[PDB]
Amino acid sequence: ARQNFLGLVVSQGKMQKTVKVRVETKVFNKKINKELFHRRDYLVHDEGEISREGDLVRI
Amino acid sequence: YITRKLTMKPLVMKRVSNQTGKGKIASFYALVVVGDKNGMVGLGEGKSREEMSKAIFKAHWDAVRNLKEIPRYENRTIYGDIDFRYHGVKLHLRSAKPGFGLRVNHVIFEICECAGIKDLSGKVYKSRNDMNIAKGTIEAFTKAQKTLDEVALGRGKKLVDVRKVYYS
Amino acid sequence: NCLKYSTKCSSFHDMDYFITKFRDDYGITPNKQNLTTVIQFYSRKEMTKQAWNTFDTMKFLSTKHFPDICTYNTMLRICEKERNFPKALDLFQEIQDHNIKPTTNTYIMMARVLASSSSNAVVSEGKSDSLRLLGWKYLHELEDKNLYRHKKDDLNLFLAMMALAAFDGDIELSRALYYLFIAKKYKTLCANWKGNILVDQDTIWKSTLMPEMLNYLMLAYARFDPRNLPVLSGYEKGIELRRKFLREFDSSMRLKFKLPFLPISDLNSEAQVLAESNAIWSFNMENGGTRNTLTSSNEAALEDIKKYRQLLDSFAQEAEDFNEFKFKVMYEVTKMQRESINVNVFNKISLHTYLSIPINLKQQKEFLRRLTFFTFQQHEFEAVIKRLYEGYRNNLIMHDIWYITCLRHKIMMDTTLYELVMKAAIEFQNEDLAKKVWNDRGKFRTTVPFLKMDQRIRIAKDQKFAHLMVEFFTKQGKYSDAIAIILSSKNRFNWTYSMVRNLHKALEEIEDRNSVEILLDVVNKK
Amino acid sequence: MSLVKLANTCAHLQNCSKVRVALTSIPYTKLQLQFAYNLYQQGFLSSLQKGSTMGPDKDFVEVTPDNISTRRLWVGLKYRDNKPVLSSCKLISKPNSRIHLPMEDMKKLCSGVTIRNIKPLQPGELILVRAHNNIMDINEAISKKLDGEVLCRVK
Amino acid sequence: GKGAAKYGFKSGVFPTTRSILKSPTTKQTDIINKVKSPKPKGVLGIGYAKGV
Amino acid sequence: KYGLKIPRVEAIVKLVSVENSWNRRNRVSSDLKTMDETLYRMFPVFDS
Amino acid sequence: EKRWQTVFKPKLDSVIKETPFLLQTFAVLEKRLDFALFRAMFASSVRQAR
RNA sequence: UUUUAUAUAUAUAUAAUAAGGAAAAGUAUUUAUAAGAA
Repeated sequence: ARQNFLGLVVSQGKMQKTVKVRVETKVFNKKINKELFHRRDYLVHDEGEISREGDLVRI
Repeated sequence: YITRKLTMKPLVMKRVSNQTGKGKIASFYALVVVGDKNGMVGLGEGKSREEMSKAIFKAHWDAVRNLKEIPRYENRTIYGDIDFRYHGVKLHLRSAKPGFGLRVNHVIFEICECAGIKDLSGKVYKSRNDMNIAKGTIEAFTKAQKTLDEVALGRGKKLVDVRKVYYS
Repeated sequence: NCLKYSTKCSSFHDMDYFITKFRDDYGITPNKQNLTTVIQFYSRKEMTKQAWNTFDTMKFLSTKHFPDICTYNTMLRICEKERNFPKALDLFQEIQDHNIKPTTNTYIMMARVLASSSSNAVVSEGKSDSLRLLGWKYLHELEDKNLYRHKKDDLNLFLAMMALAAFDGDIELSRALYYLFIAKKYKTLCANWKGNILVDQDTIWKSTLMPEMLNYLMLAYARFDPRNLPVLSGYEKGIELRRKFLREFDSSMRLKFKLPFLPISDLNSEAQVLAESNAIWSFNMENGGTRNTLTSSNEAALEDIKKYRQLLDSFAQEAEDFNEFKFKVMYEVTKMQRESINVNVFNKISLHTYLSIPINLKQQKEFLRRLTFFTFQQHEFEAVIKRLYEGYRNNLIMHDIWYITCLRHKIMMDTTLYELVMKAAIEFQNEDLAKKVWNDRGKFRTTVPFLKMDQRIRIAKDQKFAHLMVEFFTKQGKYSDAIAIILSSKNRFNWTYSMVRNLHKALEEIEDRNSVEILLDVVNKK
Repeated sequence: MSLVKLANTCAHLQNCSKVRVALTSIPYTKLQLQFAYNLYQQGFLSSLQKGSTMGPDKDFVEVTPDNISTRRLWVGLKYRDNKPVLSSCKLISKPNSRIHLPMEDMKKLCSGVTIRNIKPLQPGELILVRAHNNIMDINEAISKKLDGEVLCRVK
Repeated sequence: GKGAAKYGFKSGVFPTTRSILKSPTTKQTDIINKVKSPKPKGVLGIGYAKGV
Repeated sequence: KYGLKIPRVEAIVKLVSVENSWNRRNRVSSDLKTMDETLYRMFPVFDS
Repeated sequence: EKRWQTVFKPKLDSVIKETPFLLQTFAVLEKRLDFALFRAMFASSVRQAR
């Protein structure tokens, strides 16, 4: 299906109809032998401007 | 019993000096292991000034004196892994399948051969002194090893329960 | 008190009613004593796991609820019943650790636990002699100090000693203990009997004969090995105890009431062992001689045949239907057996030990004579009663009447007895006996006693019999038929490697890699 | 459920064994209670009792938020033949690196393979696995086909 | 040689086996049921919410 | 019956088949018989 | 020697006295044809069997 | 411990009393495998 992620809005209103969403995933680091999280910031489309910083959203 | 059954193998043979005012005095240190190959082993040490033969002689008697029974699993290996620290040597020793060789450090090889430990795989970390390796080897063999029977009785359980389940 | 009586009647519903009643309506929860009684309940119903859970809770809840020496004695009894000696030893260590004070019962129960655990190499983990030795040591530690005694403990002590005597195959000690116990019981009862001795001789002997002592003596007989050496022989305290008891038995025999013990300190041959086994069994069956059932005459046979002819042919018409006529015959035979001979000493357990004596001693003739004289097959009895039903409603008839008469001497063949006879066939390598027994077991499956049991018990017993057949065909060397029995019932029975270890070994000796592979796949498909 | 509290408990039992104390205490939490019960059922601990910080409870006490702060679980330690039954106790899953194994890798661990640099099960050893907030022996966890986090190793 | 152990100790690749029917058939009801079942929206969701 | 292994029994059957054929054609020679009898007497004889 | 090293099987096979497990070090050679001839007493040497 | 008894002001100090005892025979595959020397 279409890729779906759960994230947290970080920047909103700096842009027009666009927000930044912090997305966290789980990955196994063999080198340190740890299931650690990795972060990335997605530029995401907000239409209707219904997004505010600190919202938990699905992208 | 003692001569016919026990086997002696020298482990360490060396010259140690004690430089006195007049000159360098040199004596002979010998460390030996005596084991019947059937679950009894001991270590001995000797120090002699005039000839190494006397050092090995006293070492043989001392090894005979400290001869002790050694726990053994199936009369071929250690009961479980032994991780032991002795005065700077780190011995990690693992029991092994029947037919597995003595894939260990040489000093441990003679000790196991004397004591009847057929099967073992181990590594020596930190310092690798043969003296300390041998001493720590015997100590970890006797202190750091517990028989399955003894463990079960201490836990008040039958051997059938404590024995591991087979998985594949 | 409620829980006490409920235990004595073994009423689970009454336990639930009383406990729930108190908790619901009275705010009363069981204390340490009531929880100990609950543990005794669970032990009575053979529910060991619940008893251990209750014991754990007694420790957990509070120090008032914390177990004391009485609960520890009960738990030691549970260990005995489960033949769990490591846990019994660990418990004894706990009583010492928690500073709880042992009593006489603690030592006696530990001795009994060790004696029972030493029965087989399998249950003893290969330390049987050591366990019997340790039980004796615990009895010595008892003998050292006064502790707290109980009126019953003395009896148990004797039993405990006999246990250690019985499982070690010490015939002479078992004989000495049996004689001393029976003599003291008889003299105590006769000295303290209100009525005249003669008239109440039946009641006196019925009180005197404790079936547990008989069973332990016959177990001592069955484990006879001439090359065996008693564990109690080695020690100085042990040899002194043996010497004292044997001297007392000897003196008592040298000095009314009589027992048929042969006039010898020890039995050195199998034949004498069989003779004494028959002697003591016959004495017990006769209530010590009060009942003269076992002795017979052709006069008695003919007269009893006539009497039961009259009785049965009269009762036949009266019954409404064949089922009711069976019920009447059942009631008659059952009550007849009890009046004939003591019920307690004559049962499945003592009979099992008695028939086990020759099997261990390796005499076929004595075993078959005993089996025929003291056993009857259910289906044969039912066929005989059907035959007599058709005979009366509408020498073989004399034979059937004599059969229903001789039922007073017999007990039905249960599954366990059939398995014992199968073991006899294995030991003696008699193919005819094996064929007879697995024919009779197949017939017995049809009779109502088998179908009365629960399906899991039926399947477990059938699995046991299949395993016994596999062992027989293995030892006879007919490997193909053993593999056939395993393969045919693979789904119905769970076959474990513990069952087929003998077969796997004996196949690997000849290197039948095909048969080994198929058998191992059956076992380990899992 | 803190692995920190469980680690503190493990070190406390080790220290209590080394100095040969018969009775000691641990925090009264369900993780600690399940841990103590699993150690006790396997014979490592002599007994479990309820209590307070001062000591074991004389009479039964209900557990409420009022007294929860001072509640403690008193474990009695076993010493047999001048040796400690609970000789050593370790945490396999550290709070940093937590080890959640599927059933196949638990079978591998029980069968002698080293998975995620975990030294496999030893004969006289005990390994505990938490699955869906229940602690249980690794063998039982495999028996119930339950995926879980491997927690600790008491030998 | 090590990686081959992952695939049954097989060195070399066959071309990936093709599918005669590229899409599920009508008679294969289960795929239709999953396809025409209610679409979940939430923490684990697949479509835009009602007002979004 | 004879305390032997199955593969040894099968090998015995095959070898006795070959022996039967050779005896039928008398392909065995006096030297071969002498060697057979010599070697047979150098080893212990199996008992059933 | 460099051929024996390749032929050498580090994993051996075994089916109260002690099993001599490590005498099977050279059991891999026993299936070679020339060794079979020598063991069958069909040759006075392995080279003669060759 | 618990239950009651006296006395004193539902409670307190004293005295007595305690229900937890059961017996039975027979019922392998163990797995992966890490050596140092000068």
